[PDB]
Amino acid sequence: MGNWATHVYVPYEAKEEFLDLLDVLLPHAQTYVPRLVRMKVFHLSLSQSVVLRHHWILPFVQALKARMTSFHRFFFTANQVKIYTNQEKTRTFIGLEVTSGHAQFLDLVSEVDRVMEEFNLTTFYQDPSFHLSLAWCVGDARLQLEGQCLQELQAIVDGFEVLLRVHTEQVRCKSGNKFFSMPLK
Ligand SMILES: O=c1ccn([C@@H]2O[C@H](COP(=O)(O)O)[C@@H](O)[C@H]2O)c(=O)[nH]1
Ligand SMILES: [Cl-]
Repeated sequence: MGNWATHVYVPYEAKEEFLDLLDVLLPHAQTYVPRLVRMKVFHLSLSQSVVLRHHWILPFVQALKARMTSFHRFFFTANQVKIYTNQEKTRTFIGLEVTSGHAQFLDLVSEVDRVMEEFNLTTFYQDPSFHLSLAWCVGDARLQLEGQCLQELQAIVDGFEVLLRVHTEQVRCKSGNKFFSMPLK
């Protein structure tokens, strides 16, 4: 039956224009940290990765659908490069932090958090920072990526919509190997 890894997020469309930007940005970051790996799919988290008993997957998804489908779509900006780690500092990420639209993400998280509480699951991180992860590596590479590298990554981005005005259209829940989609209003 089992308990399934469950995660709620906004998917981010990997358009050619965005992937072409990564074609310039990520090799530059790899001159500092070659073992960075490009993300294959792109998302902005709305929940922690939690564990949910199997028989509650479908009811959890339906609860999310009910809430999300009355939530209005919005625009956001994600053009600020940031280095961050996972909680245990065994992985490092290069991401794009949301500026404009952060408050609307907080409102989405409020709704997701209520579903988490309904199913006795962990609510979102205190002091959250919404971001689109672009690449990751094992270990804590903050010392190598922050400073000169980060300034040059920011310069590449500043030199490039795609990032300025992204429209949220859907919310998705991954549970184990299952992916459940829903439209915003
Ligand atoms: O507000 C946040 C957002 C993300 N993370 C960390 O950043 C990792 C990568 O985030 P994501 O881009 O997968 O959401 C997460 O798994 C989590 O460890 C936080 O600590 N706080
Ligand atoms: Cl390396």
